[PDB]
Amino acid sequence: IHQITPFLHIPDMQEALTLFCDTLGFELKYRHSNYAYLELSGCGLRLLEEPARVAICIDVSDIDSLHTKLSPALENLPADQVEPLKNMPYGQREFQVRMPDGDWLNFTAPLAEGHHHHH
Amino acid sequence: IHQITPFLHIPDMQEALTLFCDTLGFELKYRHSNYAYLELSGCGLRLLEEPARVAICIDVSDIDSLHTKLSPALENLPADQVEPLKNMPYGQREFQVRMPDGDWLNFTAPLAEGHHH
Repeated sequence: IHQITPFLHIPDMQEALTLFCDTLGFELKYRHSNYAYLELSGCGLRLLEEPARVAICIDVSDIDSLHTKLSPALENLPADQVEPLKNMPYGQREFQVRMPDGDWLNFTAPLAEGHHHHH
Repeated sequence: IHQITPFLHIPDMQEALTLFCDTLGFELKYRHSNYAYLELSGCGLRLLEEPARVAICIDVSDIDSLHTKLSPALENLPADQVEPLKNMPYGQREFQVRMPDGDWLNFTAPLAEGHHH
């Protein structure tokens, strides 16, 4: 378990970057399409431009061992409040759980051997 | 800058603790009234029961030096989108900034020297 990042959904990426980067000092680390990943002294923050959604993303190593550890408990959640492990197009393996406020939580790890790794 | 914690506002504390602690593995570290602070492998997550607000809390040390460094840029933000440094009755010194999604962000730190911790 590396870090817990809020995943914000904002209307204008440039305005968001103006606040978080230029005003608050966040460093823009990675960007693809309408997605952005920032860090303030190492702590991550995810942004998605949007002119239920994922509000939290938990970065981890070996998401399979974590998923197995949590499996028995995840089996007790309403079927529509949990998603199975899935290799995503953007280079991350992840699974989802719905939170009490209605938004979703993501567990995510970069793909290991045998896959294209995005920088 | 120690961590960036999401600050969730949930319908029922017990139901939320069951999910995060019992199902996902988080540890409850402090609770008071409708507020709770948990950690997963040392990573923070804050909760508030509510049967626009702060959705992000950034835990820091020496928040006074940080405020000074951000001050010039904070001065260019709409007046109603920024709050000055202020000591809170709940043991933290914080300042706030409104985010592009309408919710707020907190920079917070426990009172330094001279205070009961």
